Amino acid sequence: EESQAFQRQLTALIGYDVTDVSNVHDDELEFTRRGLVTPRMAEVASRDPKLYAMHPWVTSKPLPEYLWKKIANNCIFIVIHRSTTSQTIKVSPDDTPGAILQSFFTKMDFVLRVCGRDEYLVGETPIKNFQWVRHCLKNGEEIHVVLDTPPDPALDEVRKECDRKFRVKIRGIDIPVLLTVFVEANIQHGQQVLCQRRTSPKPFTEEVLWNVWLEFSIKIKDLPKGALLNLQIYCKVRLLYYVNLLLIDHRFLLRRGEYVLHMWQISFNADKLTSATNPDKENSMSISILLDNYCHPVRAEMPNQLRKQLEAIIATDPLNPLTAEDKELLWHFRYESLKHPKAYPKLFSSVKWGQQEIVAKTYQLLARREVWDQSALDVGLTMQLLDCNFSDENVRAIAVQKLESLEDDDVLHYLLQLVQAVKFEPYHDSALARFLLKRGLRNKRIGHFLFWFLRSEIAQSRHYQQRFAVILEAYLRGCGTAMLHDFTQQVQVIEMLQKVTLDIKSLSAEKYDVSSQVISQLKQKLENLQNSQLPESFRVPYDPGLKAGALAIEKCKVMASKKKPLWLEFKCADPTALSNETIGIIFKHGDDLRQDMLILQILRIMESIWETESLDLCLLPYGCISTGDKIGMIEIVKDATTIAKIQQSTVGNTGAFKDEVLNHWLKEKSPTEEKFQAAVERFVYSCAGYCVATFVLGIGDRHNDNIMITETGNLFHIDFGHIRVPFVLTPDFLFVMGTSKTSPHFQKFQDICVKAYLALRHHTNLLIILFSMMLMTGMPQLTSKEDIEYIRDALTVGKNEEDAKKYFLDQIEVCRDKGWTVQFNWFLHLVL
Ligand SMILES: NS(=O)(=O)c1ccc(Nc2nccc(-c3cccc(C(=O)N4CCCCC4)c3)n2)cc1
Repeated sequence: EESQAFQRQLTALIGYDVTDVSNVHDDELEFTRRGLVTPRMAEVASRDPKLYAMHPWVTSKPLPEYLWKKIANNCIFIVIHRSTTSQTIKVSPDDTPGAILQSFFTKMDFVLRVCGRDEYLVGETPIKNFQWVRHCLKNGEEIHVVLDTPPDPALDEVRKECDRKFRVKIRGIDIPVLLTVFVEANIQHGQQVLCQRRTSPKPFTEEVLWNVWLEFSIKIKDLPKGALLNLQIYCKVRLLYYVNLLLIDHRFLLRRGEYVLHMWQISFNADKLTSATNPDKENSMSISILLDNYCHPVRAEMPNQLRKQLEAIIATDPLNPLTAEDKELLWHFRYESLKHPKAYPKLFSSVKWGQQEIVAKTYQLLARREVWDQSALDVGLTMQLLDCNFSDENVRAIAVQKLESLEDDDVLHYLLQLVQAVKFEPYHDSALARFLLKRGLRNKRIGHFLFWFLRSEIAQSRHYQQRFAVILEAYLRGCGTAMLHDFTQQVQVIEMLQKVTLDIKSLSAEKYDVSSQVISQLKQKLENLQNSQLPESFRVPYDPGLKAGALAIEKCKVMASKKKPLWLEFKCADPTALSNETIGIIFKHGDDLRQDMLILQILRIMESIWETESLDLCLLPYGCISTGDKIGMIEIVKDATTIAKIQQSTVGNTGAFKDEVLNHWLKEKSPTEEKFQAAVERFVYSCAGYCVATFVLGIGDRHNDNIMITETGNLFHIDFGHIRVPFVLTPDFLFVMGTSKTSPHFQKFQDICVKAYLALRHHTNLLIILFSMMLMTGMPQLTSKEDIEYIRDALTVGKNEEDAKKYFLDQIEVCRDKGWTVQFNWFLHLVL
């Protein structure tokens, strides 16, 4: 009974039971579980036991100019410790950890490990290329390391185990409880409706029947792999219910027989694409159908003017619509289009997918992919082939092929969007799902995040938990025994804190002030938790290098906000840690943290864009992971406060705002004038960073209670769930900058803003694809073409840089012209 016990262990880890068949009409999930064995085993056998155990976090990107500034000597200072003794050593930027190790004995079995972190500076890499080294250089910190024995790879031990038209009979529809109603049947492939048929409208009663065959113009031989039968109910004509059925199964068989499909009720989006059925069989709407159908499935140069029209089509942004003329030209000139990697999304949208001979021709075109294979990886371009507009296996596989060249550093930037893009896959087993599994199995940091990202979707997505649960098991069956124990300890702690979060929430109203009553109750529930249930220690989910110990209960509190988040603090479970600082984690219910995750990740990507142009915009995209429905954890950036709180420390709970208050607060919060000048510099940069980022994302218009600042001048926006001024640049921000006109700080700010804004515009398409993907996968509501179009207008598409500069400076002027108006209107709306 060891085998069942291990499965029982995996089930608690996943947050779902993969061995359950309650909501299946086929064996695709069992087939995927078997399908994923070999990809996992091939990777486990390939991984370096030593490098896997120490997981160096490295990049092959050049040191940015802004970071070379701190090395104007060509020397890097590393503090090598051993108990009370610690010696500073002079190192070259090109020096490898082994070279630093040898020269250490020259001055005075072992490996260098960061103080208070499961972070190792090891392998054939210049130290300047380790992330922690670059983290320290950016935040002027000393590079403190420890001399210790490497971890034992034995801990990572892996446990050994037909020419006729298509038709569908719509029998009827049934709901036990809930007007006119009708059914719409769609043959879909890439959100594209190849064929549509409707039934007659009828009164909406608990059981509505038709028994009418809906014959489609398309032949059974012409149905492409990944084609969906989309069944929708309409009740003003509003969509009310949907469900999908993959017409061709995982084994390439045409779907046959009677189907009783439990439908999703509407509350456009990735949830609308799911082939999963609503698991609630007692209350949901049902659709009964019958599938009868039987089957088993030297060029001429372009003229000067046509080539001009073709290139113009390829130059347009990703959300530019294709005319039938555009599609015809892209298709007729297939072979010329092939020489332009940027044409691939537009060219693949020109393929007549519901024609077997065209598909065959598309596959013919792909067989000779020298130009694609040789192209410089373009993540923006590659992500476009992994969205909702492409169901083709072969087209999606060529995009995955390009992601194979991404280094760990880059996989981490895109991991979240790549886990989400799995929602766009017609089948559970895919090249993308196999790529995600492989990379997670290859690297401990990717794997850690892959665990939490899948777990987040498994906990709350009825539409995708089944598929996502199968991928997580596949990752859990090869990560190793140490990681399996690691995850079990994080899961136990989060499970235990989620319950405490909910019970406290169930003791306090919306904004009804936090009293000693609920505070006593928190410290009581935490005491019972710690004494028995709380394990030894655990890795911090949004910071796997950090290890949290015992709860500092005396420091734990209930925050005064509508939602009642827990403020928790833990001792670092690592003796070698230089600081005597606790780990602060917020546990919250009430906000959809999935949206925040997506926003926070786009910010880290925006930081990476600015880095490739030697810019540091001082963003603070704090750790955040969604653990369930409206619940999750937030990294406490200690010694920070809300902009509204600074205003209320002087004038109280009034919209009556003052300008000098933030500047007063910063000077008052500074230990020396040197540090105060540094803080104004940090403010100018971080303000600019957030003004460009939030403007680009259409999340600029915000209430100051959702804008925070550190005692070190670092501004940072918070609470991104469920979201006039283009951005926040109020009189108090301007006063810190020396204006109330112009200023050397205000002019520096305008310059930083312009530089950052044009740096983002050089990655317009990448930003368009990440944004649309986010709107499609993160928002529970259905998305329109309008919502997606915002970012195109904000990125001043088809505009010169001088015009773009002119544009961003006008946005800065609107914030000056509006002053405190919008902030005051937010206070009247939200505070009252
Ligand atoms: N002095 S204080 O206002 O209690 C305070 C609050 C938070 C932090 N540190 C931090 N560092 C990163 C992200 C977030 C953060 C992000 C999103 C939401 C919240 C939040 O739930 N509150 C509600 C209560 C007031 C503030 C916002 C906090 N906080 C530091 C101090």
